[PDB]
Parts: sequence; C-alpha cells; structure tokens
Amino acid sequence: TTALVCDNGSGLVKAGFAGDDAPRAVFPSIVGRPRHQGVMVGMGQKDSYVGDEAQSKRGILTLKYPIEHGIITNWDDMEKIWHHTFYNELRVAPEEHPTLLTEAPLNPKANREKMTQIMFETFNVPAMYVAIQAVLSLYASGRTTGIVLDSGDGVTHNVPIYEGYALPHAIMRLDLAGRDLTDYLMKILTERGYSFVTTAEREIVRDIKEKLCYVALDFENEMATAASSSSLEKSYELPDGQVITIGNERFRCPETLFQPSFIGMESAGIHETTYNSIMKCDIDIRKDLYANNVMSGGTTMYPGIADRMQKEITALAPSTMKIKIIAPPERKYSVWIGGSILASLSTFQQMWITKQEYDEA
Amino acid sequence: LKIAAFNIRTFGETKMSNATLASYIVRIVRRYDIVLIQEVRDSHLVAVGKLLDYLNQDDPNTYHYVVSEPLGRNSYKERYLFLFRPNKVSVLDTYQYDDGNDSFSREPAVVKFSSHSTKVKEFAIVALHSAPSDAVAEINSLYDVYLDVQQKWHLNDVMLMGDFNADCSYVTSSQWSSIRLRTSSTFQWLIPDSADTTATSTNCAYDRIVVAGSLLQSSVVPGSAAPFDFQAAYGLSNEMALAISDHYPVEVTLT
Ligand SMILES: Nc1ncnc2c1ncn2[C@@H]1O[C@H](COP(=O)(O)OP(=O)(O)OP(=O)(O)O)[C@@H](O)[C@H]1O
Ligand SMILES: *[C@@H]1O[C@H](CO)[C@@H](O[C@@H]2O[C@H](CO)[C@@H](O)[C@H](O)[C@H]2NC(C)=O)[C@H](O)[C@H]1NC(C)=O
Ligand SMILES: [Ca+2]
Ligand SMILES: [Ca+2]
Ligand SMILES: [Mg+2]
Repeated sequence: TTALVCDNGSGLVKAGFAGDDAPRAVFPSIVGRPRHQGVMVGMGQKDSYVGDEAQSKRGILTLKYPIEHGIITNWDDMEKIWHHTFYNELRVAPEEHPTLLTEAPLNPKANREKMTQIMFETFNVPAMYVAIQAVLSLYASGRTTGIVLDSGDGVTHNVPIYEGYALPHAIMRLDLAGRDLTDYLMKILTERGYSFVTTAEREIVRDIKEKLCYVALDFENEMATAASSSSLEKSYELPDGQVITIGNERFRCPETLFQPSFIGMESAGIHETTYNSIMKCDIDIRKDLYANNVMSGGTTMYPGIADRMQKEITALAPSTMKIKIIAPPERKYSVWIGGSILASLSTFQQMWITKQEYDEA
Repeated sequence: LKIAAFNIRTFGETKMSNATLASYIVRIVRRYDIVLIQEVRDSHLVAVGKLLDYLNQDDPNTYHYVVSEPLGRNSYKERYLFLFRPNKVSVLDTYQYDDGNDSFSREPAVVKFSSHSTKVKEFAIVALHSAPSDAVAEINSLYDVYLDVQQKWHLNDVMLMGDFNADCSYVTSSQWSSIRLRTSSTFQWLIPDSADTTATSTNCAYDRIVVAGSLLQSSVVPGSAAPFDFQAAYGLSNEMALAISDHYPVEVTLT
C-alpha cells in the first residue's frame, strides 16, 4: 500500500517510497545495448543494460537517453527504465503500489496520456498520478505561490505558479543545464593545459564541477581577484593521486548560466529569464513571485547562486520590491521530496487515477 | 584452428587510440580463431569496444567476445578478454573460478568451446595472468582449477594458458617440483622452458600453453606451439615492438 514516487529526469532517475525523506534509488537515465555479440564471464548474452551498469559498461554499448530536455522521447527505452526502476532498483511488484510520476513543464497532453497508458497496461499499477516537477518543488518548500527555477542535467525552466497553478503562458525554457556545464568545464580545463576528454575524464570533471565550482557574486571582480592572488585556487586530487589546482575555472563554469554566450548560445541568462517570466504574469501577483523565487534541481546546487540571483533580480525589479530567493539544502531532490510528501498525504488519496477509472475512460 | 594467449602491456584506451599500434594489434588478433588477451586495463570497456569495432567493421560477426570484470586484490585491476570467430567455434559456457582472490590475484576465466573443425569436439580454456611474486603458488593452484572444470563439466580436455610468469626469477629450476600442473603426467607443456616469450631483452618462458585430456593432446599439431615473434614477423624496430607489448603471444594449432 505504500505509494511509489518516480521522478524521471534527462540525466537521472530519482525513485523511492512515499513518506521517505530521500529517494532510495538515483541512477542515470540511460539504456545501452551491446554493439557486438559476446558475454561477461559467467553470464548469458544481455539484450540491454540500464542505469549505473550501462554507464560503467558503455564502451561496448550504444547508449540512449529516453528523456530529452525533460521530455520523454523514446517510449521503448523509457519502458526499460521503468522496468529497471521497479524490479531492479526498488525491488517491488508494480501492481502492488500506487505510483506517482512527474513530468516536465509544458509536457504535451499526448505524452502524459502515453505515460498513463504504459503504467496501467504494461505495469498494471493499481492507481497513478502525474505531477508537474516545478509544482512539486514549490510544494516541498511549503508554498503554493512563487516562481521556481528548476535546472537539472538537460534543461532549465522558470515556472511561475499561482495558488498551485503553474501558468504555462509564462514558463520559460533554456536548453542549457548540467551536462553543458560539465562539457564546458572539460573544455576550459583543457585550455589551461590539462587533458580531460575520455569517458573517465568526464566522470572526474563532473566530480570537480560538483565539489569545487561556485557562482561569483561579481564575476568581473572575481576574475580580477583570481588574477591578482592565489586565494581562489583549490586543489583536487585525482583517482591516481596526483593533485591539480583549479583557479578561475571554478566560477567561470557556472557563470555560463548567467552568460550563455560562454558556450556560444545567444539566449538570455537565468536571471533574465526569471525576470521575463515574472513580467509575463499579471502585475498583481508579481510581488508574491519576487518574494518566493524557489530554486530546484542539481544545477542550482552551486554555492553563491542564490546570492547572485538575489543581486541580479534586484537590479531588474522595481527599486522597492522585496526580493527573496529560497534555495533548500536538499534541493537536488526537492521535486522527488514534494512528490513523497504529496503521495503520503491521507488528504491526497482521492486524487489517484485508479485502474477502474482508466478502464471506464 | 589457431589458438593464442597474448599479454598486451597496458591494453587500454591510449593504446587503442593510437592508429599505428591499433593496426598491429588487429593484425595479430586476426591470426587467431581464439585469442586470450590479458592486461586489459579498460575501466569502461572502451578499448575493448574499439578493438571489436575494427575487427567487426566489415562483417559484424567476424569476432565475438567473452570478457571479465576488472580483477585484482587491490586498486590495480585487469580483465581477461577472449575473442573468438563464431564460425570456427562456439561458446557453450563460461565461468570465473571462485572455489577466489585467496588463490589468485586475477581469478581465472574458464570458457567451454565446441569445435567442429577439429579432432576434439568440446574443450575448455582456462586463462591465467599470474602475479609474478606469487607465480609458483598460482601455477600450482591451476591444478585445482583443472579438477574443478573436470567436476563441473565432466570434461578432461582443458587448455590452460596465459602469462604464468613461469621462468627466470619468478619460477626457478628447483621450484618446478612444487607445481602439480608440471609434476602431474596429466599435462603436456607445449611452450618449453627454453622459449623466449618476452619482446624485451630478457630471455624468459613467462607465457605458457598447457594441455590435458587425450583427444585435446591428440588434436595439437606437433611443433606448432611457439611464441609469435611479431618484431621479426612484421619487420619492426624493437622500439615499435615494445610499444605494442613487452610480451609475445604464445600460439598453438589444433588439427
Ligand atoms: N553539488 C552540485 N553542484 C553542481 N551541479 C550538480 C551538483 N549535484 C548535481 N549536479 C548536477 O545536477 C545535474 C542532475 O540534476 P537533476 O537530477 O536535477 O537533473 P535531471 O532531473 O536528471 O535533468 P532535467 O531536470 O534537466 O531533465 C547533473 O548535471 C549534475 O552533475
Ligand atoms: C603511436 O605509437 C607510436 C609508437 O610508440 C608513437 O611513436 C613514438 O613517438 C614519437 C612519434 O613522434 C617518436 O619520437 C618516437 O620515436 C616514436 N616511437 C616509435 C617506435 O616510432 C606515436 O607517436 C604514436 N602516435 C600517436 C599519434 O600517439
Ligand atoms: Ca528534473
Ligand atoms: Ca626476449
Ligand atoms: Mg628459459
């Protein structure tokens, strides 16, 4: 009877049981099929690998990412991901559990209907629900009005929400997020003199990104500080034990969120798309959006990012406007947490679509 | 049927990304119907996949594979990789010896083949790249691996092969009496103690091919087992030779 919560992203699946405070399973949203015929010693021929095993065996596979910019685009591979999630990761029988799934802002209705069909017809779940990721993040922060900045591995959105209603006319999408930042870090470390290009080197670069990068409050001053002293350098010990030093790359990498031109994209930065989204909303709700900017997603985890957003939005907003950025410590999982809270409410239990309803509709 | 075992020094992405060195490895592999590659240091199977891409570029089924996970007692890990031509032989079954890291630093991969072109119809190959400082004990342990294959597959026809480090300072003349794989009359040692299996200036029979079982021993073409000196074969400089590997493949033909 425990509900499951599955939050499927472009880069990572976050899955677990409703009422838990964190997802039990977090793993790459990847399906890989062997490019050649053979076996691992003591194993039979495998048709495909999903998740961590696909990443660690990727050299003899072709990898597919069934979720692109947050939207499901390969249904056969998405089914494999869900099967792996239920049977391998959570080790549950799906016909025994109501299941909450999440979807991206602006997910087409036909996509939601296909998700629902698969859950009921392929997995035989007894009930299900689909929630919008940004609305769940807002709910997790204890608010029903605010504007969510959600930035993951593949996509960044701004989603204004008014009394629990995500306003789709005002949603902004930016096709720049964590995977782009990792690639850009690889590039600029390489320019410095390092050599980071292989699959494994990308794994290390992702780790350097997550451990040493931060958002400068004043980027040009920070560049000058990095040039005048060694105070912003940080050391990082590689798997083999050799230590390297990284300087202005630490803050140049996530600067790209505010200056997408760093990777040759002509788009407004996240502060500008936040402002633009608020400005698409009725003026009478804007005070509440500016005072409730909630950040969500792995790519909002950079130290400094909330302060820099507060500064940049203050520069754009009317001069007397109260501006507040809310960046929860658990915000890499706040979509999943909002889902876990919602699915575990006695109050919620009549919002489940049951298989009987699906049979009658 | 040509079978080989080849320790390719630090076989991995850097070496397979070198077009010249990759070509030489492909040329060597192509000689064989079954080849065991050792010292595969390939954290994500990328180099293995690149080798297979080259081997299977024209006909997608030129070679099939059997590959281990990374093996070792500590952080330094290596895989065993068998490549085989599916039109010549078929893999019937595989397993990793476990009775494992107690007896071997790299637990032997064991593959059962069926083989319709040769006197022997089914035979197993046991792979070992021994830890040099433990070579006596590890080679002696292969005797127990042999018994295991016998018990598991009711099969006496077994080839044991690889870089056993079986010579020079790792196994001395007086130490052979301590190795049941040598003292038992069950086994024929096809690469003699006199052979040089190193591409470097040492003169050592490190790499070995051992055969057990009547039919298998009778399938061996007498005289065919030997190291393949690819420096000589391909008219290479010693420097190019060593950039490929510090060992030669050891090979054998079945009739
Ligand atoms: N501490 C950190 N600092 C910076 N980036 C991080 C941190 N932790 C995770 N990330 C990045 O967050 C991304 C994954 O976040 P998330 O799970 O929210 O994305 P997703 O849901 O898979 O993708 P999307 O929402 O774009 O579809 C990865 O790019 C990861 O490297
Ligand atoms: C591939 O490997 C070959 C052989 O090691 C490399 O050649 C060596 O490196 C440089 C090449 O400019 C020479 O100074 C050495 O003398 C070469 N050794 C030999 C034996 O020729 C070659 O560089 C590698 N190719 C690439 C692009 O990495
Ligand atoms: Ca997401
Ligand atoms: Ca020699
Ligand atoms: Mg000798």
